[PDB]
Amino acid sequence: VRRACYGVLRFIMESGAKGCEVVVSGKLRGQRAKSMKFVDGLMIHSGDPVNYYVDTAVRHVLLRQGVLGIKVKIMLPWDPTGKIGPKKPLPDHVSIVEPKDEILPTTPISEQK
Amino acid sequence: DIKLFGKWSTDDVQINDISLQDYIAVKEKYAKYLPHSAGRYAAKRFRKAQCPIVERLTNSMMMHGRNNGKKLMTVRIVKHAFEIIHLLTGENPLQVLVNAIINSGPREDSTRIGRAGTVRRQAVDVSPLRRVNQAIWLLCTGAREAAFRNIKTIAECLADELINAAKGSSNSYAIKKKDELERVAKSNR
Amino acid sequence: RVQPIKLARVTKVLGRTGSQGQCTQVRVEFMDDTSRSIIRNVKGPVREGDVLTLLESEREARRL
Amino acid sequence: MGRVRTKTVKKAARVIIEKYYTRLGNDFHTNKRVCEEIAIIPSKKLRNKIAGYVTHLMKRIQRGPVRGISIKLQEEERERRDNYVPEVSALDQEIIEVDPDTKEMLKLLDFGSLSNLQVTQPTVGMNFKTPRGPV
RNA sequence: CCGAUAACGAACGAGACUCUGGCAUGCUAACUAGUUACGCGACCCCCGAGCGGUCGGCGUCCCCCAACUUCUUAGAGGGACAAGUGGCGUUCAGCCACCCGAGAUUGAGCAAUAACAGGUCUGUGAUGCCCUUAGAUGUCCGGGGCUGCACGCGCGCUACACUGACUGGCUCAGCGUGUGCCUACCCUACGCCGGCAGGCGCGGGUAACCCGUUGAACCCCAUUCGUGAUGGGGAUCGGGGAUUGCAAUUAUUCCCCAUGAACGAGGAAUUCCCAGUAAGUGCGGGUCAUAAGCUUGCGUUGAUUAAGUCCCUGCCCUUUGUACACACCGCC
Ligand SMILES: [Mg+2]
Ligand SMILES: [Mg+2]
Repeated sequence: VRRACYGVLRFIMESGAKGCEVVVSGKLRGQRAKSMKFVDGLMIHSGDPVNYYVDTAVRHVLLRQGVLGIKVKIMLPWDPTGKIGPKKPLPDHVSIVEPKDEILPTTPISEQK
Repeated sequence: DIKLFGKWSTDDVQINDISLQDYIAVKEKYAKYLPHSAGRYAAKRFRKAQCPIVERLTNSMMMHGRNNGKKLMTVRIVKHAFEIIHLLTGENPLQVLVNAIINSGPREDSTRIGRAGTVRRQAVDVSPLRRVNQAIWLLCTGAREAAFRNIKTIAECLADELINAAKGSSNSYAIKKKDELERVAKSNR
Repeated sequence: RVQPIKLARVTKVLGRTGSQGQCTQVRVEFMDDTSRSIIRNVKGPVREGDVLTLLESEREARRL
Repeated sequence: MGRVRTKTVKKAARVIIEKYYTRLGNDFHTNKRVCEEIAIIPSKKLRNKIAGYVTHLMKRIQRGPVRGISIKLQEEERERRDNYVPEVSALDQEIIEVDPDTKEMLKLLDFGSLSNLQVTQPTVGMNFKTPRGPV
């Protein structure tokens, strides 16, 4: 599970994602049950924007000892086209366009056009 | 000029002490036709000062669970009590109310947390707004207890309480409670 | 013999006291004589300028 | 109470007052409309907050030099630091007051006996140092 | 957040966000929403009114046979930012008061790291191990029980009355539901019979079209009562009549007539609450063949007190002590 989750985590980051989080919880190793959480990148939890940037899947693995749960959360990258992911920007992201020079320090003239 | 309840002019009443003059609202600006206005008087602090006192008295009569929203019943209670006191004494009903509030407000009280002698430890003079707040609460409770199990109606029990308070005769429940508060504070100076 | 009841005016409100906040220390100036200004503690809603009555002048004073 | 402006509203405000100082002003409404063509702000409650703090800086930047930069202020920081060179230098004193010991030291350097140097009467009492302890 | 700064650059949480409430006589529209106008009527008038007053009576998308969107609905937008003024502040971050403003803090939803031997194997064709598996711990059918009562506790309902009860008259809501895959069971207008619960025919609605202008309660206005366990209170119990169902006894529920018990504001203690809030008051949804003292929402009437504190119960940060680490319900 330690190696399998890392491979899943690396695939998600390579495919292009702001963040990911896999939590495989169950009767790993002995009878006592534990949860292993692999997280990297940005991963929001609260507010509305969770609905249109994160993708959550919960699966059950029926191993011999019992059931070993799987929870995967992937934060999708913002895309203007929006095919790969969300189209709305994150609500708190303010992006400022870069202005040009627009100096004009010289004498005033009239251009007859 | 505004004739509260269509009579009983407000431009003749007067407050005998400047301590309570600015938290009683019977004058021309706070003179209303009727003691009923959803004016948002509890939004902030010292907004209940500019609330007319007849409205303040009306808002305090609706108590003891049975009567928590019944303002129309209370308005007629104030209306009937005011008619009685003018008929039973002969002066302006508002004037009796202001005298009742002035005479019933406990000038000092006692409060603390340390090991109290009888009730409270340290004698503390009250604020002019607590004076009016206690005065209205004491008159209403006096009229309430006086009419809980007797044929005498609320209007008459409210009428005599304001009349007795406007004079001070050890007969009003309000002044009896006021004198008791003074004694405890005085004994606990 | 008894000191007569009088009237004093609040120049400033020092702050809450009593360890439950029920009492506010205030600076009362006597209207009979502006020079005599004493510090008292009062209960209930208070603001600058209002006049409160004093059953007796000098009881207690303390800095917070 | 409770109207502190978060980083985002403040952090965005500073960027648009250095990118676009000239266009902006001291009006909440004129600035709140420039912030509609100069930035892609997701929320309306965010631009008005951003526009609001911009005025606080634009009102303040007209007087003091806030940490947000500005070319017209920076050129004067340059002009005052790099010029106002006094026509007469401060280090060209006509007469140089000289302690006896310094004149002795300058004598050893063999640069003593300069006319501009004027010896001063030595101080007496050796009353330097401060009284020790409190009091 | 501002600032100092062996830290610099970041991440989550908070905030932003989503929904809702409050304002838009500004835009888009509405015979499944209306209003004004006009024309018919019906009445009261009559002095004589006459562009009189009332009508939830009827028409003008029964398309040529009114307009308009104020009111209703719902979309796009705007609006509030501590924006403006004064004061305080290192005059920074911000705080206080006020003008203009619908609004100068509307309520919720989401909600971090780490953890609990917290609850659920009685939600699942989620599941490991164990147990049973034909005289079954599977499954079905009949009956009973889950209600059983010397007693203790918890959540609530009804009250103790006259700020009331009763009888009549008057007059105002808003959420929201409504005929079923299996699946049998919908919401009901109107007419008639009956005293009531109900019964019988005729319709409307898969719904802004029908229930429905949801004629709700409290409240309001008049009547009787008159400080008594009284016309308060309606527990207990007897007889009778209906509805649901295959079945009502251990009373399903409802109605009618009788009995009228404690209870006269409740010890020590203890809960919840800051504005359309508490509380009074009813109405929908869920459960539902039958049903609400429950719960989830909704409207209606509408306050007292306070703009504070760490006193009690706890929480957060820093410093400190420690023989504690299952962590003071510790150790000894
Ligand atoms: Mg949030
Ligand atoms: Mg009776």
